[PDB]
Amino acid sequence: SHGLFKKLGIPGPTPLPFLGNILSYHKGFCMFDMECHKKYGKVWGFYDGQQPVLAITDPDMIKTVLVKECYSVFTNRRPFGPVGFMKSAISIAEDEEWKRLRSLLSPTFTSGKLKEMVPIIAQYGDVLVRNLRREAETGKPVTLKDVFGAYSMDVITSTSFGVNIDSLNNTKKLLRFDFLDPFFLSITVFPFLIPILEVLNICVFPREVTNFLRKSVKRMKESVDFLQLMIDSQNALSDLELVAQSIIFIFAGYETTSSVLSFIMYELATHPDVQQKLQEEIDAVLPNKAPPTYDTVLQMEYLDMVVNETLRLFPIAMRLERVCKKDVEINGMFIPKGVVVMIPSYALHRDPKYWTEPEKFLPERFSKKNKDNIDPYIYTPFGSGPRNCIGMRFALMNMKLALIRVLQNFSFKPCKETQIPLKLSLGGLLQPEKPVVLKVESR
Amino acid sequence: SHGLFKKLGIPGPTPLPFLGNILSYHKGFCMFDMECHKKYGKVWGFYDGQQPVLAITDPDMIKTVLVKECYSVFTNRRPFGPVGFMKSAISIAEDEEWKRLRSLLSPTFTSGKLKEMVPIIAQYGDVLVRNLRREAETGKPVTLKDVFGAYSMDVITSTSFGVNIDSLNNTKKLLRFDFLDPFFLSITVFPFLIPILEVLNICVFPREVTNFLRKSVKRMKESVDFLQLMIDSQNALSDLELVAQSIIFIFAGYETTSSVLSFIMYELATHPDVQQKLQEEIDAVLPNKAPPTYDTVLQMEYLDMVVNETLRLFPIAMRLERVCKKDVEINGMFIPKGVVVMIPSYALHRDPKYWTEPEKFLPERFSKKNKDNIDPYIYTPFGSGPRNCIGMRFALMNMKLALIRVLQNFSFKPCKETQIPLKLSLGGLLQPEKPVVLKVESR
Ligand code: HEM
Ligand code: HEM
Ligand SMILES: CC(C)(C)OC(=O)N[C@@H](CS[C@@H](Cc1ccccc1)C(=O)NCCc1cccnc1)Cc1cccc2ccccc12
Ligand SMILES: CC(C)(C)OC(=O)N[C@@H](CS[C@@H](Cc1ccccc1)C(=O)NCCc1cccnc1)Cc1cccc2ccccc12
Repeated sequence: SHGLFKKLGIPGPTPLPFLGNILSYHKGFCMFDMECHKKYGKVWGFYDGQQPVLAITDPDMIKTVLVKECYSVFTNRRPFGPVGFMKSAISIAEDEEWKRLRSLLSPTFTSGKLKEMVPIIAQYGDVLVRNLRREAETGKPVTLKDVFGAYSMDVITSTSFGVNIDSLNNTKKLLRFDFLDPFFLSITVFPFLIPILEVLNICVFPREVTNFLRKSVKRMKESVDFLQLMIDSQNALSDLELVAQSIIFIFAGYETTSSVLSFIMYELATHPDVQQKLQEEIDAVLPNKAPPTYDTVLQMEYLDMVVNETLRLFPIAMRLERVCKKDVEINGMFIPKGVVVMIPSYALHRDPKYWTEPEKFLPERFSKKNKDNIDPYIYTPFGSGPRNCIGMRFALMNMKLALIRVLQNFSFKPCKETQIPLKLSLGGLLQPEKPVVLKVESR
Repeated sequence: SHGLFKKLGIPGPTPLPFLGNILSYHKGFCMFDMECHKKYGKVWGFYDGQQPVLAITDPDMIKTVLVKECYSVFTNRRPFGPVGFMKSAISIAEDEEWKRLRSLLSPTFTSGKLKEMVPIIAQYGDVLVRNLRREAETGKPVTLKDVFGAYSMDVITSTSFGVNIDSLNNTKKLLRFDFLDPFFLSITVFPFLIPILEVLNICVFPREVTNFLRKSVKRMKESVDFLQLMIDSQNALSDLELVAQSIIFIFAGYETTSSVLSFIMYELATHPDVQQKLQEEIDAVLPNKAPPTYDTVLQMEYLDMVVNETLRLFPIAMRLERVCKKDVEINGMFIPKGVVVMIPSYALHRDPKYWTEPEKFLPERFSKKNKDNIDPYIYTPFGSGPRNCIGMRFALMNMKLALIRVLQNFSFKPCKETQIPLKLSLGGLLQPEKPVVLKVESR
């Protein structure tokens, strides 16, 4: 089974038996994807155990898989287990059950619904300043992820449910999902062990965080919100499926929002001029520290360039994947049934044949003077096509709203302990080795 | 393999294939052991999957297995996995590695060392009264296990290490070891799945409590104690084996001490006369609320009768087991290699052919006028022989010391919510269904 890509004439590193090519993951997913993108070219294949992976970098081929041939062939992501009752979570769900859930939740983030959330997000923007002013009046390096995470948690809890929480350090036991070496190295490389753990109620999500969130949502039936949108569409949605969806939203609303914001601040400190240009624009659109509104956030263009260049340098995706569910021949390339087509997003976001000086932080790539020279199937921080990020527009809102309220009040300088250059987590997920600490100064 | 006991002419319930007799565990271990002890007699056999179990109730046969033929045949308990690095814990350890550890820790609880711990245990006895006086001056039903557990934790931490903690509710993340239905039903009945989970770092003890206790012991190398006894015998003991032993002591020092004390209080409230007779003796040996000392505790005889009758009614053991490691013929009964000889302690502690009115709490069984009519191989709350409870003498001390300090100061009456009669946990471990709540009144 380790000779499929040799058959199709698709290059790739030689796999060791059983292990495939996982030993190349010692420098992490991303360093391996960049190496092969240089070593082999536009299309190559490797193995995660006995699961062949077809990496494609052709924008047409990427558009065909993400957008064109989505509903017919490339509908599902690579399977993820054991998960227990989280099998109904939309992002894991497959085929018709996913389509049923995706439409069931698409009206959550309409521009009408997102506008309604601006007065709610406006409250916790001030709690963020106050919690910052404390660690600013005392010259004490601030761990941004702790205070950003404290902010994103309060926002996602109210925008989708109705519960608040003010720093009583729903308590954000969102402390699981620790990706790394075993026991994930075993499952991806030895896959039929997943049905074993499933029948044992063994779950990659710990029992503590689940039963804690399993009950907490029950207190959320106080007698239009996301949860208010689910019972109105239940009145056939299970009582347990509703919780699985909730857990998806709370996690992504906390981790990803606080992570990208932290990455964003590290970039603004390491480039003081960029932070000046961005602060000068926020005072131009919202003077006297004017309250940021839905229409002002979409107006700020440099803010959007700072968000996207950060997302370019730190794609919290790294890869996009779809399982090819039947034989096809996309763009003159036959692809057998079962292969996992993979888009190496991280490598694509640094390919010198698309970006000038790819490693340097330069918001000016995404200027309207230059954003024409940017292929939207090379740069897809929120994915693309029917199965792209369902929270994209809301997340770009929540991040931009907070970036405004903070930059109106403080500035950010590096510390002695600030890791420069920042080493990415050579592990699995896209994080830093050492956390991000920056000095905060009040204006 | 389900026909061994049919071969040996040893009666027992018919096993279903694969499952054996585990379906009889619906009423818990103990109800099943009492039924068979009546249904079949002095010796019977069943199956926990494909592991046959020989239950023996003959005192001679019990003495032979626990005491006589211990070192040669019945050395090890039934195997317990997956456990990870806890394989070196003395209570799991086997053959020569256990003997090495058992001698290495036997001098921990000498009468010289136990006497040294009385002035230490005397401190937290007063914190127990104060924490009781709060919930006593406010007529609020008290959960005994919470406050007893808060006490036993402070005692075991200092008597073996040197760290204290005063109710800041080592924080006693001793909240794992949840025995019950799956995934334990799978392992005991389907056993070769244990080596699977072992190679995945999967562990019946959660990673949170381990890494929390794995590090906390490192802070315990401040530059004669249990820990002080281990490095002096290390100067070949591993750095990791030392932690595994510690985890054994902290758990048993917290859970079992607080559990038996809770059971003891429920019995004293449901029998007001017994509590009067016990309080009258404590005032006779320690008047003016005299501080309890090593020699006064061993002097109190009714205190000892209240502890043992409670332990008779609630054997935190329920069963004792040893793996028969080679073919033998004990007491005219051949026993093949591999069988798990089992002593059904709970059933034996209520056999009407040894105790008069076995279900009624009656301290007067264990009076020196009657303690001759009590077979020490029927009543073994601390086991027996070389592998009996290594903490027995210290636990009987710690419990009796606390029972004195509390009964000197308060009395205990039932509540409206106090479960009467107390339903045992129909689950696995020996606990109650509903927790024990009792009214506290100051004298
Ligand atoms: C900077 C923030 C975020 C980024 C960069 C991001 C990116 C992504 C990406 C790349 C995907 C996979 C898309 C694909 O396979 O084509 C995805 C999926 C998803 N995201 Fe996000 N996301 C972000 C924030 C959020 C937020 C705030 C939510 C709130 C609910 C959210 C909910 C989801 C869901 C439910 C999916 C599942 C998509 C499906 O299979 O239908 N994301 N996201
Ligand atoms: C009421 C309190 C306790 C009771 C009823 C009790 C009872 C028992 C029993 C029945 C056994 C198995 C004996 C056998 O198989 O023959 C045992 C083993 C053990 N107990 Fe306890 N115990 C108590 C408290 C403690 C305490 C406070 C410690 C403190 C360290 C402790 C440490 C141990 C250890 C290390 C073993 C392992 C024996 C071995 O395999 O060498 N126990 N206990
Ligand atoms: C990537 C790796 C190897 C670390 O593995 C996974 O992250 N794979 C998840 C399933 S694909 C994930 C989308 C995604 C793909 C690639 C990169 C980043 C995200 C997705 O849709 N995530 C749902 C919410 C979310 C998270 C982050 C950003 N946007 C949205 C498995 C997973 C992760 C975390 C929480 C989960 C909760 C319930 C069910 C599955 C969960
Ligand atoms: C009994 C059942 C099915 C619930 O299973 C186990 O309890 N079987 C344990 C291994 S035999 C246990 C002795 C024992 C036998 C029978 C009944 C009660 C106790 C033993 O020696 N326990 C060590 C400390 C202790 C506990 C209680 C009382 N006295 C001492 C497995 C086990 C349990 C708890 C913590 C552990 C920590 C490290 C390694 C193993 C551990």
